[PDB]
Amino acid sequence: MFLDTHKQLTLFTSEGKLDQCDNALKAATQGSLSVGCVSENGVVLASLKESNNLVILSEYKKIYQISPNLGITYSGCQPDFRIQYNLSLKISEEYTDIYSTNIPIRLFVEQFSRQIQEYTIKKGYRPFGTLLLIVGDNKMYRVDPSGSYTSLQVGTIGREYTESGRLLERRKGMLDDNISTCVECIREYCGRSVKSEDIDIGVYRGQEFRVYSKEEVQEVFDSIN
Amino acid sequence: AILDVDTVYTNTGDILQIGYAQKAADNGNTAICMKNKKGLIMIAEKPIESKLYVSEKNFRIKKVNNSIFQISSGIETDLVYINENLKNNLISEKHSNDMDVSHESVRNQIVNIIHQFTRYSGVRPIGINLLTCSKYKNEYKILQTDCTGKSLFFKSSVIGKGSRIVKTELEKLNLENMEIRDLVENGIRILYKSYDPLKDKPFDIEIGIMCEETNGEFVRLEKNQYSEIIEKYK
Amino acid sequence: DYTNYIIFNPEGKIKQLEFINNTVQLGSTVVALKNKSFGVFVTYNEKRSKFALQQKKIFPINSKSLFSFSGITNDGTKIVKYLKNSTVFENIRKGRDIHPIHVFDDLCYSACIRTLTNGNRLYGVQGLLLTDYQGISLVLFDPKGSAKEVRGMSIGSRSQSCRTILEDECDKFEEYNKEELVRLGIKALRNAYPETGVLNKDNVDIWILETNQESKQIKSEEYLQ
Amino acid sequence: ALGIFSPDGRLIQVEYAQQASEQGSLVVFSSDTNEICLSIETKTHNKMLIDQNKLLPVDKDLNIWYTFSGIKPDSYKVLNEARLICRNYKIKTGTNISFDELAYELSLYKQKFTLDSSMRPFGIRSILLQVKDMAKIYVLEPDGNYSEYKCGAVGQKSVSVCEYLEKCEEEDIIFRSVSGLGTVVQSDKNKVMSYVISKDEIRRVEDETVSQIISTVSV
Amino acid sequence: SSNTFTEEGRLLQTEYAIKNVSKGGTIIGLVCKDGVILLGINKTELLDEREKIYKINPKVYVSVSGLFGDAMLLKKYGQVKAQDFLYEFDYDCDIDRICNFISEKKQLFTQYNSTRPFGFSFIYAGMKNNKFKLCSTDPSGTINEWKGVCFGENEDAINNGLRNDFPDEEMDMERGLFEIFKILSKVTECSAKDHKKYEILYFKNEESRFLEFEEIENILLRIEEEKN
Amino acid sequence: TTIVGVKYKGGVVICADTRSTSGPIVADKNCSKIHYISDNIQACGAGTSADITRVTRKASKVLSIFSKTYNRLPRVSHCVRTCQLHLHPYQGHISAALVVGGVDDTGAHLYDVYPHGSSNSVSYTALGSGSLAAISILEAGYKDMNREEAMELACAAIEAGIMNDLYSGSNIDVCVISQEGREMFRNYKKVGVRNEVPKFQYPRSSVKILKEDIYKYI
Amino acid sequence: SIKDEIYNIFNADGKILQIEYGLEAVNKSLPLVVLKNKNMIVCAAKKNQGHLLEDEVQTSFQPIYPNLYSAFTGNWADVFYVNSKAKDLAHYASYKLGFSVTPDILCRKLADELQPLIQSTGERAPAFAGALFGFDNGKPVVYMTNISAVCYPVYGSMVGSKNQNMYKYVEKYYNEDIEDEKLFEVAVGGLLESLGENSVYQEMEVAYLRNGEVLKYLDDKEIESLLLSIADK
Amino acid sequence: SIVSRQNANTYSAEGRLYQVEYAMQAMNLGTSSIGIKTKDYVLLASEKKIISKLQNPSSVKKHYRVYDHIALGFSGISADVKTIVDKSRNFAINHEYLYDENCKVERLLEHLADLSLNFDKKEADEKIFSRPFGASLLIIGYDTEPRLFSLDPSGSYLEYHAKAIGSGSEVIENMLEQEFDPNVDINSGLKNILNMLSKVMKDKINNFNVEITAITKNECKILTPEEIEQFLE
Amino acid sequence: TTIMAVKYADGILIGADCRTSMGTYVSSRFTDKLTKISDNIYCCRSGSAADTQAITQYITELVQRSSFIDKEIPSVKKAAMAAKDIIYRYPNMLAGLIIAGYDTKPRIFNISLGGTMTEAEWQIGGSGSAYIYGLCDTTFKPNMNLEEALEFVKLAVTCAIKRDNASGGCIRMASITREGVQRFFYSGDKILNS
Repeated sequence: MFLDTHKQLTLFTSEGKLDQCDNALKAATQGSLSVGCVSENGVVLASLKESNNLVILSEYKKIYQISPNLGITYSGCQPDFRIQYNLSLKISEEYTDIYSTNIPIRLFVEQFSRQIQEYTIKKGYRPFGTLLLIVGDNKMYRVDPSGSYTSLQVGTIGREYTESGRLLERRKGMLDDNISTCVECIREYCGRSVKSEDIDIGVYRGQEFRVYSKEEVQEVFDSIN
Repeated sequence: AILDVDTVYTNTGDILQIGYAQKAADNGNTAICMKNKKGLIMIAEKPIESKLYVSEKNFRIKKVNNSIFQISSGIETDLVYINENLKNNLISEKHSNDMDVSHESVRNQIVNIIHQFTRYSGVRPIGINLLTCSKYKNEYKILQTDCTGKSLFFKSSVIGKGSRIVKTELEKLNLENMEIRDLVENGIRILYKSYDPLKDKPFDIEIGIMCEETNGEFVRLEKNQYSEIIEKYK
Repeated sequence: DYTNYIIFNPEGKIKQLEFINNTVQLGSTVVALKNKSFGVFVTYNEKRSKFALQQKKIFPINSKSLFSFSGITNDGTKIVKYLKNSTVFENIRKGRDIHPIHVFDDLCYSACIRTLTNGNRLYGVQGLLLTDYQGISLVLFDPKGSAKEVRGMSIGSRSQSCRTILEDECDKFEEYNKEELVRLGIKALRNAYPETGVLNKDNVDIWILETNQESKQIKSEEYLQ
Repeated sequence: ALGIFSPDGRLIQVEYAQQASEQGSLVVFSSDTNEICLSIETKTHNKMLIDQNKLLPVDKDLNIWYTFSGIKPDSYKVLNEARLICRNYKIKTGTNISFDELAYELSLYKQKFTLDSSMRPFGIRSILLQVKDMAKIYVLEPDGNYSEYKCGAVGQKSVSVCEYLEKCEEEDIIFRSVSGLGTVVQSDKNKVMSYVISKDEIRRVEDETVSQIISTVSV
Repeated sequence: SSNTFTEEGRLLQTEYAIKNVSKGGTIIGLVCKDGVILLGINKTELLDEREKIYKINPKVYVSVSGLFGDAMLLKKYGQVKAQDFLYEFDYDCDIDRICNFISEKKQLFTQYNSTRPFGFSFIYAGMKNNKFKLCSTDPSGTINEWKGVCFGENEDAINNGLRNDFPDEEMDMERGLFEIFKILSKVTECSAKDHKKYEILYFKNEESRFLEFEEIENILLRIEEEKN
Repeated sequence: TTIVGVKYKGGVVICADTRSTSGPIVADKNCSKIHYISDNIQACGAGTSADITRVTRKASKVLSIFSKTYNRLPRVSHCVRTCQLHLHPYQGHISAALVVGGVDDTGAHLYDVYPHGSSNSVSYTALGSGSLAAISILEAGYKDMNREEAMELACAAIEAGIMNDLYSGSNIDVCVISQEGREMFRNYKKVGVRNEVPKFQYPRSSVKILKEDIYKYI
Repeated sequence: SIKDEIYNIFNADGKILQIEYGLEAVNKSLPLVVLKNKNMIVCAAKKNQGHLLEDEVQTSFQPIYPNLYSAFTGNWADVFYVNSKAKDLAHYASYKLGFSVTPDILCRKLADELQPLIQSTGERAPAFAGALFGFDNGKPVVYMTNISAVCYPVYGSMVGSKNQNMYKYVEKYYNEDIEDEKLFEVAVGGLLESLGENSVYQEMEVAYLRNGEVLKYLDDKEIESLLLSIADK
Repeated sequence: SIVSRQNANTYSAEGRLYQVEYAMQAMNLGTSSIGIKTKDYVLLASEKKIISKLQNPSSVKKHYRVYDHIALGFSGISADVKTIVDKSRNFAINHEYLYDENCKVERLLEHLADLSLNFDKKEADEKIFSRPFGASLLIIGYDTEPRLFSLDPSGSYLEYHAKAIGSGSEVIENMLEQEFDPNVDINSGLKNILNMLSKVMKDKINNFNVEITAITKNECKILTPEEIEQFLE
Repeated sequence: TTIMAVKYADGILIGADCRTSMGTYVSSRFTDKLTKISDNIYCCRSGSAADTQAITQYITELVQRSSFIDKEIPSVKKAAMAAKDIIYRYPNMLAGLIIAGYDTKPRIFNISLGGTMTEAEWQIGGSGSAYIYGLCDTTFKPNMNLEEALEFVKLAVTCAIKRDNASGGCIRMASITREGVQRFFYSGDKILNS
């Protein structure tokens, strides 16, 4: 029979697992590595950019800003992240309309995760194939295709996530040095020598989140070398 | 397992259902359209399935508007939907601008209406080759559309089963400075050259011309105009 | 795989559109003969049981217009109502009679929609419209969404024998008189129904339409008994 | 297949819902002109589990009571619609809904989920019960069928209980109901409750008598 | 599969959803003389925020086991419905109303063919008629009242312990938690070995509070010493 | 009010008076009439105070989503178009008139937006009750200017409206958006100086308390 | 198995098989190259079938909106469909934006409209690949998008048959500060790495874009000279 | 959903719709009933489906009053028949509303036949179900003549002088072709119909397992058990 | 307002004043009334300021849309028709437009308040047009050169400015030809001093 648009593509298996949600998690796990490191002075967020296809690395961005205090990065398929980013911008702007303040990390993550989970119950729809790291308000949240979120101190998404996560535990420290520490940590998980073009860095300091410019990332690497 | 259950890609990238639709379309009755500076004509086979049908009053050529008419081969009832929607869109477009619909706008409408059948799931590919002849700014163009929606403009084109034989004869043909009656003569001759009596039934000819002698209005020739040519080439 | 729903089989044909041809052959025979001046409907009606009343297969759409069909009777009744409504609309809102072929334009569009998409049901009825419009015109409507003018036609069970009997004499319809056309229709029925006694004064109803004159049912006594 | 016929002319999902409505705790009842006795059995394997009351009122002034067998969560929705039907009917019409009208509308609600795709039959045998002018009990099938019962049983192994009730034509409906329930349940495994519905009043029977009468059946 | 019956007369999708719950973190509940204990076992140290036990309204708390996304979705739904009830009648609803909201939505999702059941279970702590109550809701939407119940990993073992190892004696929630830890340790040593993954709520209708792991260790030393 | 806008070679100057009024009664002093829309765009409005904030907030949202999504600082034309598409459907019932100014990749732009949804690119602007008093100064003193001369012409324009318009007064807020970024001068001037009135104190015995209930935050 | 083959869902490998199959369909289409330097954008592609009865000039580069072009390959019908959809989106977004939409905005809009066809079942995802390009406030910008609904800012895109060989050549030789004629040579050489360096000029078309003017096509003799220069060195 | 609607509307290679073929099997899986038409009266007798004797005989009624002078008997799935009855009552009352008269029975049959095969239509009042109704109906009434109509799940209907539906339909028809004569009085007609019914009833015929409706020019009578007692002997 | 459009030997010449007013107050005296629809089509707006702007914003994208669907230069006829539908479909929108351009030949289309569309060789509009109907009637000459037509527009709009209070300021002019659009400027210094 032709495609049943009303079909429920996410269901429990006889083992109690959601068949399609695990496949979406697998799809997200294959994405480019991205990490975050919490510190007593702030939070760092870094990700790697693929240089293939003649992509303009200076213009292509992997870490995105949702609000002045929130940042986000992903591992998985880009289109799903772009749709989720539109959704997150809508969420934050709605909160700012109502309350006039920057959306707190936890409320944002909750409202965002519920709408992510919407697709694990939506007929004829598959879950987003992306893992998300959200950095803000001196905290970090990893959000998975299931719509389940967890606050983290050191987190990794994409390839080499478990072993990198263990390495991040060995590579924590003061925020000012934590940037270089975590850049060293993730230098162990890149297929080629990393230039400053190949990495995005976003750091939450004080009351705002800002993504380093390509020139700043050179400064961080000058400390590395 | 072949994934032809629906309009979806196979592992090699091919959409099998569109291939089946093209198989259906390529087995229809032939229609030949030839375009020239002096006018445009279209010939259409009308096989005599039974003598009970009044072939002289059953028309294969369907008009979209006063300046656009089209003919199809294959499952020709799909042309009913295609023509109805094209007419609804293009009459409104013409009269909302008080000017003729251009060839490119007609092509846009054709492609966009034919593609949705090759694009959705609970839908069946259009399964016809379609020739759409139109006049715009005192120019004539023939638009041959496939089952995929791919439609290109041609100087002369043919659809239907006998297309393979007719196309070579057209390639042998020079259209510049041919009179419209020369086009009628050549079209009938080429149509009969692809008859292949042992496989196809005898057919009547439907001819529609669009030339200066009729100020570009579509005119369906009556049999007495080309009975002599049919007698010559029977 | 390809039998159940609307899709091309690998050979390039839709099996459901062939099945509707078997569907339209279920009903009892209707035999139609047309001459420029007048036309004839001849029908065979068999009581479904000893205690069942005849179903009156022929329906008059308007004075000087007759319709009849074979197949699913619900679709036939729908078409009868459609033709009556179209007659009213054309007489009032357009100041003219229904065009024998173009009166079926909306119905053909609907049938084409049904043949192009699943979910919608294909019409399982084949109709004959005999109407006076610049003379007597006879039209055959097919469930695939096409209405074509004919010199004479037979629809219903065992209609091919009637069709061939009519076709062997089609070129002479323009010369036959009304009695001759009725005789040829009864001959076609006889060829389809050579079993004696089955065709009788009760089972056959003959309808006569003459140009510029009302349509009338005439007794079958003079032609079968 | 859902909301459609099978090749042999069977509404497969409707009969599956019937079966699911049979796999439920057994309910037994019997009625006379002025009273109904309603008895329910429950599984006591869990001491920490608090057994819910299965006899719920549909409308307290009309004295209509509701009971069910089968999928418990569906019973919540069906009872909610019974109460809503009573209340909406009083709003729209200004007069109390009659028992038969309530049964008809609840049966229509039941049938609604069997006429459509994308939705699943309730699969509960629901019992409507009233004592205002006379005893009246309606048993509503998951497919929308409904008819009055003088006495009967529904749920797990209820066919045998109905077969026994056919013979157990005793005048005391308490005797009839409790004995019919006793044909199946085990006193050690099943805790049993019994209620007598009277004119605009309700009360449950003593455990001692019900247990004593139950002990004499299926010995 | 989807939400449809079978020859056996059972909704296999709902059964699989219920099976999913037993893989979640352990959550326990117990009604006592002076309150209700709500206990949950996380998979990691989680002092940052409560994750197994939540609040619906001033007098209803819920424990969570199973699919976290669905659990938080319906937790937010229940909170919104409790606030809607307060908006309507200008007072907070009891445990029964929250149970009804969540059970109605769960049943809707196990009855709609084009959707899947919610793979989580709740335990509701609350009061009614001036007496403490402890409800539960399965993925099917059934509402069960309990004196004590457990869900998640070791659900069957802890439930059996409550069935036949928990004293029938009415006790204040201090001894209630002590006995819960007793039976939990008897079932598995990991319960008495570690305590930083525990969330424990002392639900009192007006003055509910959460226990610090120092208090949990104060219970731990008592249980360690009572057997010596 | 006298919200004013002046366009100079490399930026815009948007000035306003810090006063709000409801009838003959002054409602709010030191009111900030310059609303944030973007780092390179500011809007100052006159009319229904709630409509100015919400219309300028809608533009701020749409321009913030645009810049965040496309990593591209918004154009003033985008802000005006968003406001026009919002104000026009309401037929002016949402009574908001704005002076939107900013600097884009195309240079400095200053627009006048009216309640019915019309817009007008302009070189200098005045709006509110004091517009006529302000526009008189702008007419006489406007020319091709730098930011320094544009600053004083706009402030002189506001000063004229404050002094001559009944419903304008208090301070002057100034905000300059140049190619180098926006810079603000809240209460840039205090032309409406008040007198140094002493304090007045009642005896605490002058008020009697009937009953008292004390509640504690927890 | 057939469950994952047909529906737009993740298989056990973590990929949507239908998108991969559409990508294969695109890869089987004609080769096309769009490549830009600091001052101009160069696009070259294989000309479509040379029918003798043809009465049209068939180019793979289509103007979508003022100062905004597209160069797509794949199924002809799908390429046409996405071109018309891009024109629709361009006119709507130009209405909403108060200014003529630029290539980046249109690529983002088009990909965000294509994504639902990737996440949901019922509509087939168009099999196309190529770059929406143009001049944004004086700077040449090229954005690549395809059936998978991705959108990247790229120096250029090499799509169609043997796109990997074209990429290997172009990346090896291409640079941003490359000169205009060297850009022509690099783009056409990347194309020839798919077509074959011995292909005659009649087999492919070349066009270039400059800030203040419309897209321009190289003449037949110009392409002859360009191919002779490329074969020379 | 499109797939379910297609499953409803799929035709068989032999002709008739598959769903109609299955509904025609379901239509006679019920208790038997006979309808007799005479130029003075129309009768309709049916044996009650008393599953258990605890189910009171009164509440298992099988004849529904469609209007002032229309009664409806049925066989097959009884759940569908209450919906059919409700829509028939709505049609009759609407006809009186428009025309202030009792509708012809043939007009009600036409309305129901039109509504039968409208599974796809999205408005409830313009269809019966999403599938054929699994019941066969004998609709009797008086419209200046006693009328007996049979409506099948296929949507077809026929006016009959006599018909039997249910599991005993074929036997009762083979008996009707010998025993039935319309020149007979109403009381003797009731005797004959009850005699024919008793042949197929599972248990002995009595006035409590039988329901009889007799519609005449004077009254639309439903016979009480104390009246059926007169004819059982 | 005083908007003017004259078709001359080799293109279109449109003239307009600069004054925009509310009541006795001139809200702005540099308003541009020659609204560009495309590089070859210009619209002279008259009527409600907000409504005419709304239409010309929509006509701008509609004429570009069809231009690229058709693959030819934008059609001033299509822009005028697109304006007529909006002005007709929405009576609440008080709008009257002169749409003049050059696609293949110069064309002037006048859309009145109710959507009445007429093609004209010369057209005037606005409040100040009432005072130059006699001047334009007597002074218009078919097939003027650019200088002759520029004088004609200059004379007509000047005499409307001197009489209509809602019309004032310098005369903006724009000549659309096949070669492009060239803007002109007749300063009010000359007009007022005379």
